[PDB]
Amino acid sequence: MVVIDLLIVEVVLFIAALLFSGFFSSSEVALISITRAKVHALQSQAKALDTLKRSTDAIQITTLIGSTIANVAVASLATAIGITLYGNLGIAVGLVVAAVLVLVFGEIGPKMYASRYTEELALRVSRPILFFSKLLYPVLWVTDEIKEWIDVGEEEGTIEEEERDMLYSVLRFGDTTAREVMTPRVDVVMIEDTATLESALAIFNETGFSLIPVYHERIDNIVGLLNVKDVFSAVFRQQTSATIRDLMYEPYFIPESKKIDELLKELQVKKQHMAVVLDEYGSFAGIVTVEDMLEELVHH
Amino acid sequence: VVIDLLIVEVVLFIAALLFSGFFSSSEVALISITRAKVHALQSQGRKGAKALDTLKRSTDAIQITTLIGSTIANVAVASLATAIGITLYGNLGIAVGLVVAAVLVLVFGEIGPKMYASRYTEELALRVSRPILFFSKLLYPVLWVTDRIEVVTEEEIKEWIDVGEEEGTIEEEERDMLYSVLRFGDTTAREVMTPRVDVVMIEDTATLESALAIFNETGFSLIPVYHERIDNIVGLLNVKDVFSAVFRQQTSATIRDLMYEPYFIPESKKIDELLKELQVKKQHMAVVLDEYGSFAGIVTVEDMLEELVHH
Repeated sequence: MVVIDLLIVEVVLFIAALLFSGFFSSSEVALISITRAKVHALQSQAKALDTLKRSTDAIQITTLIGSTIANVAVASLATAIGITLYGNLGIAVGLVVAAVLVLVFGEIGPKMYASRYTEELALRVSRPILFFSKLLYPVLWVTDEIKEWIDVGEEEGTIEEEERDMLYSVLRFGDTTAREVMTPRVDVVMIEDTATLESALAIFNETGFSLIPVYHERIDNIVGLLNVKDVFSAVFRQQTSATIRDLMYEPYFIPESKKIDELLKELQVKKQHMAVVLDEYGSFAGIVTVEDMLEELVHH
Repeated sequence: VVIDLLIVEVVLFIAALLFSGFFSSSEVALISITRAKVHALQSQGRKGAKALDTLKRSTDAIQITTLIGSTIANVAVASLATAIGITLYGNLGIAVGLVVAAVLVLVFGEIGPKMYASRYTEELALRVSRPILFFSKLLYPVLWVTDRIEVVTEEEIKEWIDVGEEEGTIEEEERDMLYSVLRFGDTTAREVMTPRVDVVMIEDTATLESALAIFNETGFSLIPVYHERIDNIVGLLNVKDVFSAVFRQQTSATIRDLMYEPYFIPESKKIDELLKELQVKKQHMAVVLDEYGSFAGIVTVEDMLEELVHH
């Protein structure tokens, strides 16, 4: 080695470390700032961005470690370059200059400019941040009664006794879970992802339903939902190669602990109306229709 | 000497790592404390708090003051870890100083101190309120520089439902309950709050004998309390407690002694959340503030259920 050689190796490592911090700091801003619905439309038109968005906090962990390690090195290198140039006072010089640059070009700067060009930057840093996350994945693994309250309201003038019954259901609506209102697996209708469109139409008429699940060689592995309008329109327009895998649309899975009040709001946002349910092990449990949720309100 | 300067850097290293914990832990706790909770602290005779409000008015300043601090502090941790490191392990010490500083700053300077903020967001805020406020005053030039540098369609529900009615996934009979339940969740407190102007309150300095006059004149059972201005709500006063007092007061307790801290909420609190949150607290009224921390109205459980029942 040599003094000049090492210093030039350090300055390029110092220059590269600063540029790496900007990529990590600006990536969080662009990653999180993206609107959820806009991400789905782009995905339909990315796939890694949707993967990282599944765990919003995961993006924060990966980026945090990236920016922190990058900025530590900027100081580490500049203060080695600092002392080999100005002596013990070089740690002060290195601390001053490395501190100024990490803010200007390493954290403050890139965060602001990420909102201006948030579109292109978000997609460009989707894949690499997803690669770093897989590298930083092991560390991430380490991170990992009622009548009393109401009767009082009426006495305080808060509630009117006429509006008591309706209140009761609104409370039982939030407390109710998907496991209670759903339909059990044993009684659910199903069609495999490898079946002729003619057979689905039979199922659609024998049972009469419009959305029948699509399992994948196993009752536990649901891979899509099949609308009857998609099948009836497929056999009519003779498509020599028209399998269920094409017509099925990816479902929206939920846990058994999901409250039905949230489910109903979300389903009408995503233009869907049936939801698939999974258990703690990731198997298949049932299906909740908007009708199933409101059945308790219909029977009072 | 070599040994005495290595002793100066090892303590400054420990200190620099503590600052990054101060800036990092304070950043999490301060932003997460809801502005409705900050309003409660000021009227509570709480330590600091009055400073905690000054910072909450600017959401950028809190992010700049914590970023600038934790950055300079983390650069200092590394600058000192390589200074100590390079003297201990030659030119390989620049590498050890990068590893030790980067693994400690994350664990004990950024990630770890964030954990204490989540569990203790309130007390940490009042303990770090004033400090971050004089850091902002001296970081003023950069802050000015950074400031200079800086769909619920009615038809969608109808079509979406009728599409469901066609699928059989929804029923036509159950349309009303569905159209209403959607409006219930998407309704804010503002839309159901009795406006500030029409609210009847009692100043905390008033007499219990005067409170009774208000309870009878209006007929309400619970009337808010405003410490100095109508913009301010410091508590709610139940008539049942005022009557029991005047009957056997003896000590003549004032409003501040008999009132109770309200449930402050923002104008945006979806009533769907407000109902479950209020009935869990066994409380049925909720004061409603605004972004600037003023007073804007109140919400009772009937208000949230009125439009739904009458519809």
